Amino acid sequence: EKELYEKWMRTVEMLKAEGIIRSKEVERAFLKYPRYLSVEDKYKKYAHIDEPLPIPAGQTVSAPHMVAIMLEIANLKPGMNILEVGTGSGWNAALISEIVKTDVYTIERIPELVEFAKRNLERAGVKNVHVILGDGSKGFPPKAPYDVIIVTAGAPKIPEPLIEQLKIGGKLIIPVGSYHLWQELLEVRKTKDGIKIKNHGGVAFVPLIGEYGWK
Ligand SMILES: Nc1ncnc2c1ncn2[C@@H]1O[C@H](CO)[C@@H](O)[C@H]1O
Ligand code: NA
Repeated sequence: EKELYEKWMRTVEMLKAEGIIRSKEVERAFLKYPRYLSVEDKYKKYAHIDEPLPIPAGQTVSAPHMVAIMLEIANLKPGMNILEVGTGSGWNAALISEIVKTDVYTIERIPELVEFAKRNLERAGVKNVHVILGDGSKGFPPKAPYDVIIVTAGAPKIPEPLIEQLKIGGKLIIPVGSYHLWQELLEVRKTKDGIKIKNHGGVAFVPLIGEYGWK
């Protein structure tokens, strides 16, 4: 326990020292919710290593540095209305909730993972994260519009529904690529002057499967 946390603290210090974690907000979220709380027992021993890890149903939880990079790009603030597409283990959602101090909506298409995430969240005492079973490539109309939409699965293109559901001045962070498993991390800003896109380099995420994702 405290041992796992000590290794985690070292990982957070490393991410901070190397300029990956750049804000006190993201630093605080990482320190409150260590990744070991979101993986199966057999992988907890590796939760501090900056590498992706497997989770149930053939999916994965991203490497700590990638989760940090995406949260920093999001420039999250308390009170924001955030939608995460691809709950997985629930780790990222927990982190987001610690930063925005309010209800966070996250969508997962695999029933087994919806259960897995809910259990992890409950065990960690999280209450503001709301896990919904469904096809997140269609976003989540009930609580739109969103300040930021963070997609943790790779798409073949930018899903229109996610753009429609963004507040003006908001942004969509999503991996887009012509390969199911190898993508480019895009920061899609919905500005008063139109869509502005910043490419943040190559990444490797599981595919976003759905009506507006991969078949
Ligand atoms: N259309 C989708 N909606 C919600 N979650 C999805 C979708 N496609 C893939 N995922 C999920 O993305 C998660 C990645 O963090 C995986 O657990 C995967 O099942
Ligand atoms: Na996660």
